[PDB]
Amino acid sequence: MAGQNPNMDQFEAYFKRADLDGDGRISGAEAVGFFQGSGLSKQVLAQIWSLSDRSHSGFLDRQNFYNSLRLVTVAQSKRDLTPEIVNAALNTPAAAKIPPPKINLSA
Ligand SMILES: [Ca+2]
Repeated sequence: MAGQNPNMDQFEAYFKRADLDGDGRISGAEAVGFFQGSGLSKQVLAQIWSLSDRSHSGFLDRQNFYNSLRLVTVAQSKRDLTPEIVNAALNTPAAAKIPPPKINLSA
């Protein structure tokens, strides 16, 4: 890969958008407020956070957040973020195949 894979451009941009204060960490409020644009249910939005905030830091690192977006697209793909699905979305080759989710921002 040449680093800048099509999806990753937006994966980053979503991070850049989610990080409201721009300190480089996605705070939960920043995350949740961003994921409001995803069009997913509050349980899912909460869940994606929990699934991405694996360090339990209360902030998503760029990497955590890059995972988070994959999970979003999974729910976007009309799936349920089940243990296997979450693992599927993050911990398999297919995770790289996952596009950036529909985040209603100003587009
Ligand atoms: Ca922040």
